[PDB]
Amino acid sequence: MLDNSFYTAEVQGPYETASIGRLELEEGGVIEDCWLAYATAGTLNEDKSNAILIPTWYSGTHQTWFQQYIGTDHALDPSKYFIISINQIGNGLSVSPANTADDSISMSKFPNVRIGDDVVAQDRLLRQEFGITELFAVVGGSMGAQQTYEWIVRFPDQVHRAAPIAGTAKNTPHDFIFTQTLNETVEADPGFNGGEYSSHEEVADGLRRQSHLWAAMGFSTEFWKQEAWRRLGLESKESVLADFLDPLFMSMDPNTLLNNAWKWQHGDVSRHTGGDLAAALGRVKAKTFVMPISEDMFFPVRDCAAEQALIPGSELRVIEDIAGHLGLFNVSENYIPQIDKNLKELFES
Amino acid sequence: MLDNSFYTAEVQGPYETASIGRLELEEGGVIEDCWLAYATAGTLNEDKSNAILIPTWYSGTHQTWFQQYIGTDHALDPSKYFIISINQIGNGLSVSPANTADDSISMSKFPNVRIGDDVVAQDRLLRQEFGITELFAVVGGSMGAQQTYEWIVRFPDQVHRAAPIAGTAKNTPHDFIFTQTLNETVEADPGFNGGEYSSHEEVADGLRRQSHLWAAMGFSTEFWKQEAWRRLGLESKESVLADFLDPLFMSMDPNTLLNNAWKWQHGDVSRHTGGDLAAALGRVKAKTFVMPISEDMFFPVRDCAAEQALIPGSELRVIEDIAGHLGLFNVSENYIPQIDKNLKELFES
Repeated sequence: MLDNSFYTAEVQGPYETASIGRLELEEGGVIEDCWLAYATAGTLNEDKSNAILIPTWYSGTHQTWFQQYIGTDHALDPSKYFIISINQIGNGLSVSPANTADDSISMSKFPNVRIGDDVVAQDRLLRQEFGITELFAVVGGSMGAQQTYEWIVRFPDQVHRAAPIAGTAKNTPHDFIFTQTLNETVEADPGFNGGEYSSHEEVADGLRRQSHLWAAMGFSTEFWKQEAWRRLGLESKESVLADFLDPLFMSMDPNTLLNNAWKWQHGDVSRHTGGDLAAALGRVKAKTFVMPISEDMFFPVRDCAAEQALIPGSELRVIEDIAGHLGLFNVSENYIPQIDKNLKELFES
Repeated sequence: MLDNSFYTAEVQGPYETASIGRLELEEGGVIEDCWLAYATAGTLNEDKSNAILIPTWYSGTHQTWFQQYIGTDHALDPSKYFIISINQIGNGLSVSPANTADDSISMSKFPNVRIGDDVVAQDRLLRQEFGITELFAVVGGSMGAQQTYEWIVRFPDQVHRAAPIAGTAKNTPHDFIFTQTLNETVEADPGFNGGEYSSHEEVADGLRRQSHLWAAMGFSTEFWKQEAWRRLGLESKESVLADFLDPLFMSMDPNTLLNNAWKWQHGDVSRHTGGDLAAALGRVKAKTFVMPISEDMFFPVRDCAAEQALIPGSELRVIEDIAGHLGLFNVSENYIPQIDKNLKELFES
């Protein structure tokens, strides 16, 4: 069990942690004491029908959602809905390699968690702590979109609306390759010590290298060419890395990243139908708005549009953002307005 | 001076090496004995007017051109033209960090060579060895396209036709960032030893990591999603790396790669006009066919099309290839046919 000031309430914002008990993973592993970290906003109504679930994405928590997406002047209105965000397993806030009390699964002994394991865990938490059996809507970005797809496919009758933003239901081979390069440069750091490091500050070089890898793929060529980072109040291109991206990733836990990266690499909702993705997404009953980002480099529109054509009664709402995938951080002026417009229309139907 | 069987005539094909003497570089450095490696095909006519120059690209030599692009049944016909390919400085075949006899510039002491330095060197070789003062055409890919742009801007009256394939005239900030990640993972290898290694086999891990970085950026999402590597006779996605890309890069010299990577990072033909790219490309007198690859991830059409709109009398001929940038290796069925069609039309006018 390590100490990282980044993974605290003082940084990520207020949140609670409840345990759902023994969780048997699909890959074989077992988490004896599986506890999740969640944050809520708003009041659950009488018949518990205004609940909205928000899964976190890679290298992220609930913080971004509560400080960019959630508000009374937004679609995700805590005045109308009970908005709950549950952190991924091993994401650093929930039960993770570098914070678990269990010695059998501590650090490099932490098991492999699939997206399906998260959704199973989330459903258990929602029932146990709030008695929620149906969700008004499920909204998530990147890996959160993967969990969104898993939710509406695994528990079709438990979700009314879905908003998978910038993410696919079945991971494409290119996504795997890219994610592999992310893991390699981190494992390349000798300070990593095969997952048995004493501090995340020892793997500082590897974390910084991954940061640069995100600068290359997580944005767009036009983002850099037009210097769109200027509206963020940054001086130069190099300042974008050294004063923003690099400090961010260097503050994170390598084991946590590697864990969620694996989860990301094996996202596949077609596991429920023996591989037939068309048959899997055919199960979808929820009203779905597939919302990719226009300039998303590793989650391109064509990939998302292909899946959207398999989801019955769904619509494709492309979000125009020059910042590409990392536009999820709300670094563009017109990003949130587009998000709110589409989500409001989704919440109306 | 090291020994690498990869950088030999037995692998890259037959070639000659001549010295152009003292070469003072723009960055300040000096190469006392500057010798280049070149390969030729065809016969130079009476008035020396059928010469075609082909600069090499990153991590490459003349081999690909002579085994994919050049032939009697191709546009680059050695029956009509004297086709000469001159290897970049420090590319492994020409005077390089790991083959120079000069101790003052050996290995990690090797100076910084710009694209402009290559073109100056190439012009000297062409005059010294063949008395060529004008070129029928200049054709190059990637960094070869950069040298193509430099040629038609620096020596406007010495080039009649130009075919910059999949490359820009002025390096965009995104290209710099991507190239930086390539250099980092190589320098991350402890076996690299700050450029003072005894064998390229010591930096095997870093070279392999760069290979994977190319698999992520050098192709396209559709290339992997449609498994276009099957026509190459490869079994699986993993086989594409382990049995093709990884062995290729692991066979190369780290210092050579780092040198050409720097050169790539500082490609700027607007240096001749104080930064005004529009004014620089305005100097172009040669008939130019800007030919980007449709799915090129880090040399996208929009970037190339922007430059093409500044070159007077030029045309834009986009090459349709799912393989993206690495389509230059002729891994697609319809690649060379497109290349030959456009080049023939260029050679006609």
